[PDB]
This record gives sequence, C-alpha cells and structure tokens, in this order.
Amino acid sequence: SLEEMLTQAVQEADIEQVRQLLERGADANFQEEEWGWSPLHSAVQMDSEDLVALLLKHGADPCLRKRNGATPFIIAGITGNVRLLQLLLPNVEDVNECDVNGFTAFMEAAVYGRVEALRFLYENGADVNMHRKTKQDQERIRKGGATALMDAAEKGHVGVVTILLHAMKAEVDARDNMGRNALVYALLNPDDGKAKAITRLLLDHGADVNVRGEGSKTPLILAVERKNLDLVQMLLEQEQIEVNDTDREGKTALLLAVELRLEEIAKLLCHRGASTNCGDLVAIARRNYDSDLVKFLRLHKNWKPQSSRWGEALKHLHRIWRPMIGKLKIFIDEEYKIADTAEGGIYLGLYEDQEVAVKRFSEGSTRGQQEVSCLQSSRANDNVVTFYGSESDGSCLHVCLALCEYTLQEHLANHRGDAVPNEEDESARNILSSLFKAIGELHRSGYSHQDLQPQNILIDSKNGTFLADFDKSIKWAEDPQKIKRDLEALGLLVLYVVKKGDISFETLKNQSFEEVIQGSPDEETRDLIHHLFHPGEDRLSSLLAHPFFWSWESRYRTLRDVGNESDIKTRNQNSRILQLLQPSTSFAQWTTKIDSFVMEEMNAYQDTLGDLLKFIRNLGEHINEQKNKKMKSIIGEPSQYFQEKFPDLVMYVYTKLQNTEYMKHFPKTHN
Amino acid sequence: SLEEMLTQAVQEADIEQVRQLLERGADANFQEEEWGWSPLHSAVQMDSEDLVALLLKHGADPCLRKRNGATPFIIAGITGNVRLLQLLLPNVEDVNECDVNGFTAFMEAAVYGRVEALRFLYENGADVNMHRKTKQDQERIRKGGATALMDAAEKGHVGVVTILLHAMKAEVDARDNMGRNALVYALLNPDDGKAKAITRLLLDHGADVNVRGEGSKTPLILAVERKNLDLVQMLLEQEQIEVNDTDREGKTALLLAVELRLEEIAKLLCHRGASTNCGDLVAIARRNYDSDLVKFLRLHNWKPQSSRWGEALKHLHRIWRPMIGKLKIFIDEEYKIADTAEGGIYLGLYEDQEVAVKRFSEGSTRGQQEVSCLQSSRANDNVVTFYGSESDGSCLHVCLALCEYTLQEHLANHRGDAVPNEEDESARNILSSLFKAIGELHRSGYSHQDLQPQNILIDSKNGTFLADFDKSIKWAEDPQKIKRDLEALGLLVLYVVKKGDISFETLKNQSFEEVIQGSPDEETRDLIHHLFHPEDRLSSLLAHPFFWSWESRYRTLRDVGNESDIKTRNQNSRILQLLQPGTLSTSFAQWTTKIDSFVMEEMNAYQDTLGDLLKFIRNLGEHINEQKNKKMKSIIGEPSQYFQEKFPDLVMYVYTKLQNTEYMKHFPKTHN
Ligand SMILES: Nc1ncnc2c1ncn2[C@@H]1O[C@H](COP(=O)(O)OP(=O)(O)NP(=O)(O)O)[C@@H](O)[C@H]1O
Ligand SMILES: Nc1ncnc2c1ncn2[C@@H]1O[C@H](COP(=O)(O)OP(=O)(O)NP(=O)(O)O)[C@@H](O)[C@H]1O
Ligand SMILES: [Mg+2]
Ligand SMILES: [Mg+2]
Ligand SMILES: [Mg+2]
Ligand SMILES: [Mg+2]
Repeated sequence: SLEEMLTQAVQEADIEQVRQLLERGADANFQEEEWGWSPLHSAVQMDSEDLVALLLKHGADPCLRKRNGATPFIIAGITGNVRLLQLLLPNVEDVNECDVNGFTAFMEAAVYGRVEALRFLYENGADVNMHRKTKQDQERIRKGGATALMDAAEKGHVGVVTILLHAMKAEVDARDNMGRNALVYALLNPDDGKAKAITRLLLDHGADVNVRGEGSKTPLILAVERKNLDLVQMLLEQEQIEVNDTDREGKTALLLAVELRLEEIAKLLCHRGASTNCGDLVAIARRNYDSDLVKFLRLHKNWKPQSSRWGEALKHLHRIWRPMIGKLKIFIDEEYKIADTAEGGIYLGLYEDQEVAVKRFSEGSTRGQQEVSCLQSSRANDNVVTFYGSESDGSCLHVCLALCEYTLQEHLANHRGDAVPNEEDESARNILSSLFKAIGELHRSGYSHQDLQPQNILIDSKNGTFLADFDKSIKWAEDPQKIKRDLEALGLLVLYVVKKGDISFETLKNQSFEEVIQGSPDEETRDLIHHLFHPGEDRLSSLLAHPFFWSWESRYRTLRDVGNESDIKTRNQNSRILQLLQPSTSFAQWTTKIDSFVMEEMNAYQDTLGDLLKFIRNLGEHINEQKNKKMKSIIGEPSQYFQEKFPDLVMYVYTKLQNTEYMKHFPKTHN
Repeated sequence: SLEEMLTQAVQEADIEQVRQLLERGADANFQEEEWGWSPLHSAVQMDSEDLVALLLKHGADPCLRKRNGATPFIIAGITGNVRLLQLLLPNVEDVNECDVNGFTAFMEAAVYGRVEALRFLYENGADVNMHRKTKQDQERIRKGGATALMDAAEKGHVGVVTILLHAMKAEVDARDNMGRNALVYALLNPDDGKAKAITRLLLDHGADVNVRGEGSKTPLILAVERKNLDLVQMLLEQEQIEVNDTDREGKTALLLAVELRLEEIAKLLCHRGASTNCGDLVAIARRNYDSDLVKFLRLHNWKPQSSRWGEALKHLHRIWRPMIGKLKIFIDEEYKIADTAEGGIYLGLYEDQEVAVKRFSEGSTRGQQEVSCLQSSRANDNVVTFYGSESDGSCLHVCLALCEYTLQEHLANHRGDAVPNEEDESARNILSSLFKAIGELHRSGYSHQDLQPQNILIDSKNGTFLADFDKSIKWAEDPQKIKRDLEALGLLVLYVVKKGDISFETLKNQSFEEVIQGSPDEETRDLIHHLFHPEDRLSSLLAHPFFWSWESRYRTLRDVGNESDIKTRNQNSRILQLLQPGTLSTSFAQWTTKIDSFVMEEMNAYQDTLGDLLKFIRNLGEHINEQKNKKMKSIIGEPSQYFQEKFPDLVMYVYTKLQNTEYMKHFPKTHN
C-alpha cells in the first residue's frame, strides 16, 4: 500500500502527495501487474508536465516498457505535447524506438493528428518512411508494415498528410505487408471531404492506382461501393487505371455500380471503357427500376440439395436473385414456407450456401432471445438440431438451423406400416436414446427445455433424431424443480414412440401417472417411465443401461447366461446367486404355462425362478438340433417366446442382480 | 413462341412488331410464370407511353397483379410519370389498391422521390396516412405499418417530406408495427445533410423524441453512434428528451459517446444532465487516450469448461477487448495455443463460448480452403465443431470448438492406463470416430490431404474430432486423391494400436509391406490391407472384426461351435464344407497339441479339425466356470484372450469363410 497510494495520487493529479510519497521512499518505477503501466507512463498520458518533471527528478526510468512495449516517449507522441517530448529526449537512446507492434512516437503523432509533435520529431531525426516491424505471428498473416502516411490517410488528418508529403519527403507509394498503399487507407476513411482531399494529394504525388485492399478490391471499386461520384472521377482521370479489374468475388466496378443504382457512376465507367460482359447489367438495372440506365445500357450494347422433401424448392431458391441478409439468402413466399410459428414462421434458406430452416422472430422478442441463447451454448450437443447462426435485418431475427425432413409425429406416420405387428421395435430404441442424450447434455449445459413434445423433435435425411424448439427454454439454476417437467414429458414421449404415434400426445398429456403406466404394452417400458416420473444429473445417461434399450437377443442372452451359473444348475439353494433371485409374478407356476409337449421332452424341473433360468439356458443350447424340430416349430423365436409368456421376467432379473457382481451377465451398454 | 415473341418485342421497344403480334392474336395479358410480369407491367416499368396505350387498346387488363400483387398502376408510382397515371386511372377501381406487402402507388412515389406523381395522386384521393397492411407472417414479427412519410424520411427525399408535412397533412408521429416513427427512419439515412434537414422538419412538426428503434435504441443514441454533433444538438434542444435512457444492452448515450472518443458530444450530454454513474467513464476515456475528456470527467462468476485452458480463459473473460464481430480475442503469449503456418491458434470467446481461433491472412488460399470445408461439414459429428469466422481488415479468424489435446498428446498422457495385454477398447473408439469423420467428409465432396495425429483432437469428454482443413480439396476434381486419405488412415490405425510408440514420421517412411509386418495382430493387418487397397468402404469396414470386442469374438466362435453339424461332426454338412474342404499352415493345425496337457485330457472325458476346435471352444465356454473345473479355469485364465493368443489367425479365418453366407448371423451386432 505504498506504491498503490502513489499510483492513485498521480491519477488524481495530487502533486504534493506525490512529492511526500516519493520522499517517504516509494518506487517511482512501479509497474502495475496487469498492463505494466508506471506512474511516468500515466503522467505522460494525462498530459501533466509537473508530474513528469517531479517523477524524473526522483529517478523514474524513461526507458521503462509496459506490456505492449511502449515507453513514456512513445506515449508522448500520442498526447502530442512538444514540451514533454523535449524533456524526455536527452534520456532516450533511439528516437525511433518502437513498441511490440511497431509503433514509434512519430507514427503515434501521425495517427492522433498531432502536428507540432510531428514537426519536432522530424527535426530530431525520426525515420519518416519506417515500416512497422511486428511479431512473427502478425507478419505471417501479412499484418504490419504500415507507415505514418498510411495512418494519417486512414484517420483523415489532411494537415499531417500535406506536411508528410511536402515537408518531410514521405514515400507516396510505400506498401504495408499486405501490399496496400496510402491510397487504399484513404478510401476507407468514412468522412467524404477528408477522403476526397487526401486522395487528391496522394494521386498528385503519384500514388499507384492499381493496388488491392481487402477482398482484393481496387481503389476504384472502393469508390463505387462508397457511392462517391467525385472519388470515381478523381480516379478515372488517371489513364493507367484498369477499369475492368475484378474483386475476389469476380465483380467489376461497373457491375457494382449497376447493382447499387448508381446511374451516373455507371455511365461514366462505360464512357471510360468498362465492358458490358461483366454480368447481365440490363436485367439488374430493370430489377432496380432504373429506367434511364436500362435505356442507356440497351443503346451501348449445377447445385444439388441434400434434402429430398425440400429439394425442388431449394433448387428454385438457389436459382433466383435475392438480396442477402449477412450470410442468409431467403425469400418470404409460400413456396419456401416449411411451417407456421407463433411469430411468423419457418422458411427455407441458404446460409453460407448451406440449405437451412430459418425460424423468424421479432428482433425484440424475448423468446427469440431464449432460442438463440440456448442454441449458442449447445453446439457440441450432437442430438440437438445443428445451429448455423443468426442474422438480424432492421426488424426480424433469423435463426438458421439444419434442415430436417420430418417431425417425429410425421415420421412415425410415414413409417407406421413398415413393421409386422409383433416385430421388435429397434427404431423406437434409437429415437429415444438420442433424446435421452440430447436432454441429458442440455441439462448439463444449464438449460431446460420446457416444451418437449413430438412436433419439437426432428428427423433428418439419415433418420437421425434431433431436439429442436428452444423458444421457451430456461436456465434451470433459476428454478431446479423445472428439470423434472422435462423428465416427465420424456416419460410421455417414451410411450408415444413405443405406441408408434397411435395415441396422440394431447391424450397422453391428459392422463395421470397411473394411467400412462397402465397404457404401456410391456414391463420394460413401465419401469422406465416410472424412473422418469420419479427421478426422484446423469440419471438420463444411466438409464441408457436400462433393459428397455436391450435388444431381444441381448435379453435372451442374459437370461441364458444367468441360467448357466453352476449354482443354478446344481440347484444349490444356499448359493449367493440363488439368494439374490429367491426373495407376485407371471412365472410362478411356470411349468404349467409352457406348452404340454415341450415340457415333457425337456424333463427327459420345479416352479422356481432358478429352474426357469436353467430351463431357458438348456432350451437355448439345444433348440436348433435335428431331434427337436417340433419343439422349435411350437416355440418359434425363443426370445420372443419367453418374453411374451413371462412379461416380467427380464425386469425381475435385472432388478435382483442390478448392483451385484452378476451385472457381468448384462449386455454391453452405452457409456 | 407467340407470347414469348411479344414479351421480347416489348422489352426491345419495338412498337410495330408489337402491333403485328397483337393483331396476329397474341394474348396481351400473358404473365410469365416466375414473377407474374405482364407486357403492360413491363411497359409501365420501362416508361414507354406508346406501348402502354397500344397494349390497353388491345384489351390489356390494368387490374392484373404480378407475384407480389402489384398492378401496373402501382408500378406507375415507381416510374413517377404523371401521364401514365392519368391514362390508367379511369380503369382503376381504388386509387389506394396495394400489393401483398402493403405498397400503394402513392407510397411508391414517396419511396422513389417522385414529386409530380405524389401531387397527382394526392389530388385524386390517396390516403396520405395509410399504414402498410401486410401478410400474417410479417405482422406477427412486427414488420409492416410504415407510412409514406417514413419512407421519404428513410430515403432522404427532403422535398417529399416537406410537401407531405405542409401540403398533405401527414401525421408526424404515426407509428409502424414495431413502434418506430419517421424520426427513427430519418436517423438511419446515411447522408448527413439530408438526415439533418429531415430531422429538423420532423422535430419542428412535433415528432416524438422518446421512441425506440432496433436494439431499443433512441434517436439520441442513434445520433451518438453515427458520431454527429449537429443531430445531437438538434435532439437535445427538445426539453422532454430523456438523456439517461438505455438501449437493450444497458448502454446510455453518454457511455457510447465516451467509448467512441466523442469529446464534444460527451461534454454536451453532461451539461444537459446525463449521469456519470452509467459506467466507469474516466477509465474508458483514459484507455482511449482522451486526455481532455478525462480532465473534464474528473472535474464533473463465469466458468470455463476446459481444464487445460481454463485459467487463461478466465483472464481473457476478465479483461477489456474490442470485438471483431462476435469474437473476443487478444494476441498475447498467455492466450496462445500453438504455432501454425500462418498466424497461430489462440484462445477466444465467440458468442461468449470458449473457442480456439485459427488465424489466416484474409487473402490466404489456405484460409479459404479451411473455411469452405468447415462450412459444409457442420452436420459431421466427428469433425471439430465450427462456430464461424470473422474478418477484421487483414486477418480471417476461424473459430472452432476448444479441445484439450492432440491425439499424439492424448496417447502419451494415457500410455500407462492399461495393464500389459489388456484389450484396447479406446483404440477402437478413436478409430471408428475417424472412419465416420472421413467417410462423411468424402460424402460431402471433400478430401482431407493431411491426415495425421496432430490434426486429430480430443475434447474434455474424450471425444475424438478431425481438425485441420487448410489443405482440403473437393475430390470431384481429382478422385484419385481420395485414396491418399485411406492410406493415411491405414497408417493411423497402426499408430493408435501401437499407442503412439512408433512415430507417424517413421510410419510415413515405410512401405505398405513394412507397415503390415509391424502390426501386432491379424485383425489389424487385414484392416490396414483394405485401407491400402480400396462409396461407403469406410462404413462397411466398421463391421470388420478389428472392431469386435474380445467377448464378441469369443461369443461368435462359441456360437459357430454350437451348430448341430459341428457337434455331430457331419462332414458333408454345408457348415463343415465352408470351414474345412480337405487338403494346413494355420496356427490351429495340430491344435490339440498346442493346448495345455492337463486341459486336453479332461475335455476328452477331439480331432485336429477346425470344426472340432470350434466344438471345443463351445464346450469349454459352457462348462469352464463349474466347480469341478477350478484348475482348468486357473490355467486358461480369461478364455477369449486364451484362444486368441494361442491361435492368432482363428477369428479372421472364421470371419473370412463365413463372411457372405447365412452363418453371418453368428457375427456380433455391428454399426450401420
Ligand atoms: N430445423 C427444422 N427443420 C425442419 N423443420 C423444422 C425445423 N425447425 C422447425 N421445424 C418445423 O416447423 C415447425 C416449427 O415449430 P417450432 O420451431 O417448434 O416453432 P414454434 O413457434 O414453437 N411452433 P408451434 O409448435 O406451432 O408453437 C416444427 O413443428 C417443424 O414442423
Ligand atoms: N480447436 C482446437 N482446440 C485445441 N487445440 C487446437 C485446436 N485446433 C488446433 N489446435 C492445436 O494447435 C495446432 C494447430 O495446428 P493446425 O490447426 O493443424 O494448423 P497447421 O498450420 O496445420 N499446424 P502445423 O501442424 O504447425 O502446420 C494443432 O496441432 C493443435 O495442437
Ligand atoms: Mg414448437
Ligand atoms: Mg415453442
Ligand atoms: Mg496441422
Ligand atoms: Mg494444415
């Protein structure tokens, strides 16, 4: 708290307290840790000569560099006070000392328009034509290399430019590391008057007119894009200029002029030799309702969409002309409409030339902010609809998403006739495990959905299932109890998908827990829905190991593997395994529910669960043998047989063995 | 080709050919399918009265609407020719007829600055204060509702604005559906002179100064952001103005003024009652090196997800930086992830998400290759997640999901996780992700060209992602280069299986033969073979036994050894014909001698055929854990590992014999 008192004293301009603290023995060369500012740096910055003299008196170091490598002398160029420069100069080894990005005191005087300081630094040996030397990482991307002239041109300091060219012998056509000259920088200055003056000065002294800036634009193109007739005239006076040069996108100055409704600029370019073959200029001028330009122009002369459902319209949208909204191409017409929304709608779009679905909100919409906020945090979530980005025009927030084919509701309806009635539903399993992963990672990211329902779940070309509608999402830290509403709706969605869309979601929403459970067609489904209604943060990832997600072959495999334990086969009643299994079921009296034929042959068995497992293992191993042709024909597919006959068996075994060493008999599962 | 000749004749202004074609019997009401343009619409648009009169003579319909619902009369407002308006008016039912977005002839005359047409339409009953009625989808996002005054203000037509307010009784404070008035529109006009004039006119007639535009900005804030002292003065003259109002981000006009180095504007706001408590204005003015403004002012929880990068990410979140679009970044060694060819990888925050930022020259061909490929790969789950890109004047910043480690670094960090001969599950997962990544990349029309361990990234969750696309190409150009990816993938298979012990450069200097010879097992050899000698080749190979777990391989052998024809040793069965058509240099020739002496005797209470080996594996499998067999169990150890180490070619041999037969059913469930 000695040098910290000094620092605040210098800021507040308290000179006597600075004297006292300096004589009490406080370090004048203290540099604060974050940005390396010293009291001297601060004194020069605040333009206070009394503190500068006082600090130097007590041995402040004028060679001291802050984090960006700037010294107090460099900073003095910024402030532009010649007296501070004079005072510091004797202690300065090199007047052209630079910071880590290449800035000298002279350059800073040019950037900040400090004329007196510029003159003083020139007279004391400043290199007027020094290029900024910078770090290796900057040089390798062609940054750095700018001069004082370029800076002064960019910032619109006409006086400085005049003086640099006339009194200080500045190189008019010097180039930075990207190949730009002062003329390019001059045309980036938004002030029209200063840009016009500086451009004339530069052109008069022989600035090269055929150079390139950003996007490989020429000075002529920059002048057209800025819609300035005078700058265009000025530039077209130079007879060496190349009027038909193209920017990186292949656009010529004429083409841009017609596109931007610049009639006079366009005529002037034609008269100075610009070619009509750069584009369909007539159609463009017509489109703009530039009647006179159309007459003048008349006188003087593969893409494939990925989406099947939306492909035809996507092709048409690619074909037509539209103005861009940042990276988005879109046209509000019924041909390109996907669906209604609360806020006017989902439309097809092209974003960075990728097909997308575009959800449109009012730019002030609270829900649009909820949607975009959640999507911005969910880009790593593979089971969430892929977010491309967003674009505002004046009024509408456009949220661009991966284009999907169908809603889960529509998808289930399209495929409702695929399966033979008691076929195993593999696709239900895949749909739901994606949703578990989606919702699980969404919660991990701190968000809750609030609206999980079949029309917010999207299926893509590859039959991938994605979670989609986040306009009502919330950060759950606010109200943790609302995470349970997601899990409940997920329970409903489990039944919805398992019933193949036959029972509407609204019907399911109007049922009690008990009724939902009673409406389930099997025990795996019942138990799973139970755990979602009574959870009750990796609950969802752990439930992927639940037997609802085990295939029928895997369930049958597990039963057989348990029925092969030596203690089951020897019927050792005091074994750990039979302990576990023997503690109101469909397999009570199981030997009577099996077919009469089958039971007799296998006997060449008691009503215990251990013996049922033993039975399943034995039948499993010997069912396909030639002697057992009749057995095989009666039972049919054995996994389906035992499950239909004993619906609670798989869940019962799972529950008894769940956290024992006999987990090893469960199938390999996701993790 | 009758009405198509007419259309071109009208465009070329060929009046006599139009007469002939009209009398040859061509429909004057033909509307081209795409945009619904008729010859009459086209005639009015090109400002040709002779064609307009001639077309109307032959029964052209002036009520005819094109795709956007505009009639020839509406278009006449755009062109602004009063004579065409006079000519069409008698046939027009309502002078205020509008298109689907609400535009009338009057409004169009205002938008396009057509003064004579504006006057004519006013005198013939135009509703000056009509709000644009538009479609339901537009209204529900609060678009539409603009007036002629707003349009004229927006487009900088001072004459029209003057005339609307003074001669035509325009409502100065009317509002569109978003709640904006003509004053907001006036301040969006980039021409300073016209903006200043129109603003004065509007303010003089009593435009409400406390309104909101985009981002909930006020007219005062718009004036500050546009850096115009005169517009600020003009607005601060109104004594009802609220100087301390905030935009959606909580910024006040003063705060913005200081941030943008607007000394005079800032002083003027302070004098007119703006409060200093809107932010730390002194620190901001200091930061900007606005010394005089500093003197004047003096007188008057976030958590990063990344463990490796978290500390530096916290620091970057804490400091002040200017934004490059959506990207916050600072080029300093503390935030540097790595060197590149061009500019390096630095930590960044993009839409407040932590990212790795790869920097290119804005003109870099490589940078265009990288961004092009990433733009097409957003659906590819096994490619590093692309957030977006941002250019400043010079540098293209490509923003990616921040990963922890390279595959090379990851393998080195975890080299001691596994016991001597443990099954390498993680190698399998790493490689199947890469197969899927590269497979979908090719499907998107792209080739990588540089697949190597330092271009593969592992994230916090141990997910593996493909990453460096500066040398990617569209392969349609040269399809043969797709093979270079598959070759490098073969190298990466060995690299990962050898756990990073053999460097990738070593592997790159070897021939196909040497790579194969350097593999530690038969599954790996066969897989690498199919990658060197190859469209989902790479999705089909996920079914290859390299990706089968040891339990699955053992399960398959047992399941084959349970076939009834194997157990009865029925030599003429289809199954035994597949596995052992008679004369072997396999490792399981004479297999009964290579098994332990003890084990063989007990199971005998067996021939040197493959069928009997399978039979043996099934029997041992079913009875190994029984109490009587305690010694057997202890000698064999884990049986899957036992048979595989004893008979290294057995799994591949069975796979190959049964590959496309009905006995595929014994293979494990696989990805698809
Ligand atoms: N990315 C997409 N790809 C294809 N269809 C989509 C996509 N996003 C949304 N949709 C469809 O458009 C509808 C838009 O609904 P949504 O995004 O849920 O907005 P919402 O305002 O919540 N709609 P509502 O369900 O009517 O309130 C969905 O039901 C889908 O049919
Ligand atoms: N998204 C990322 N997250 C974390 N580290 C990354 C990320 N992207 C790249 N890197 C790291 O930084 C290096 C950048 O290399 P890369 O993106 O391959 O550019 P490059 O020019 O090909 N590099 P070089 O291999 O030097 O040519 C990688 O090897 C990684 O170590
Ligand atoms: Mg919805
Ligand atoms: Mg919704
Ligand atoms: Mg690399
Ligand atoms: Mg590279």
